[PDB]
Amino acid sequence: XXXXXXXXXXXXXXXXXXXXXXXXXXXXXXXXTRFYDQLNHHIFELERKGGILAIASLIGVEGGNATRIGRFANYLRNLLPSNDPVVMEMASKAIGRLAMAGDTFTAEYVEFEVKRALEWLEGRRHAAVLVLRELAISVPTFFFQQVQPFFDNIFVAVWDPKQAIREGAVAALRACLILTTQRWYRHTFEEAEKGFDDDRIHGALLILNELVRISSMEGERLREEMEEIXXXXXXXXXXXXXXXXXXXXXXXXXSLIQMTILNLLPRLAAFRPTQYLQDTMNHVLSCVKKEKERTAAFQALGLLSVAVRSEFKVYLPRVLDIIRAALPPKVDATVFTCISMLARIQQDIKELLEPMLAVGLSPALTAVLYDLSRQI
Repeated sequence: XXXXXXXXXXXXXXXXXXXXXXXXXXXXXXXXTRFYDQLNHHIFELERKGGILAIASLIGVEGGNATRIGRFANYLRNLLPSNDPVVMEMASKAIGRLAMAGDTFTAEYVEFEVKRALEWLEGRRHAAVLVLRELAISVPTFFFQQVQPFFDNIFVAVWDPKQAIREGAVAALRACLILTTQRWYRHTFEEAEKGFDDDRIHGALLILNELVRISSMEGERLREEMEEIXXXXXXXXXXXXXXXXXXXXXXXXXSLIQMTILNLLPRLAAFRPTQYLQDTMNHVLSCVKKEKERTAAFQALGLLSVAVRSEFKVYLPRVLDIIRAALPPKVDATVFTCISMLARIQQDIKELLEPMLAVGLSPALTAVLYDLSRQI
């Protein structure tokens, strides 16, 4: 009970590590209690990954009520202020599993974390974002109690000179603005467009991406399915002209900006579908030859083909020659995903089969060829 559990928990810190945390939950479901509190403290202070695996897994297993929240809150509150990568995001998941238990302390515990996150907003700044993102998923009600401080504090913290924050801080804006839609939009577009007028490019474009995508679910529902295999409408010409001017100018200026361009180009075209399309197609086709953007280039090209139906048919001979040249040598996991969305145009796919199958058996290929025969 005590000695054998402490030995198996030591192996989690030192595939097999997550299995011991799952086996500890299976053994704890059958059930001593004091030694598990000491065993969490033994692994905590030294290790931090194996300690989070022990604490977070036993929540929603044994039956932790009032005494368990007060103890384990102190461990999570110490990790978040300053930590390394990977350990930070696991510690933020440990908030979410504890916070969705449905106890009386949830009102106090969540609002303690949300209020302290606004003070910070770099291993400090990105931590507050991971707390706010994970609490928005797990606890929708008590996260809505501080929305006006949320939007105002984040537009100060986003524009600090960092890349790791820009990826996560827009995901906090994603988790917050989705809660507004189901139940602010002017304050997002006003403060974002002020920022555009290379640190002030790739962050603004990701913030504008949220306003295009939430306003029109038609853009995301094409993207969500292929992966498995008023406000924005008013300032459409203002947002589209600023992004197209930013994309056409910044061709080889500063990997990150080219990645955010290929995210927006299809989602802006899916909002409102020739000169905008012709400038898009020149940027997309040229990005395929270059590496880094080669994965995202076909993804944008696949989204654009479904949204823009008739006008894309002129650029079929250009795209299909690149696909016919890319496959013969055998990265290609995305190549198959976009050929399914290209049909979503029939006789040309018959010639595409003799290299497609010659690549080899992959989980992407047989997922595609099955869903290829469904639609056409």
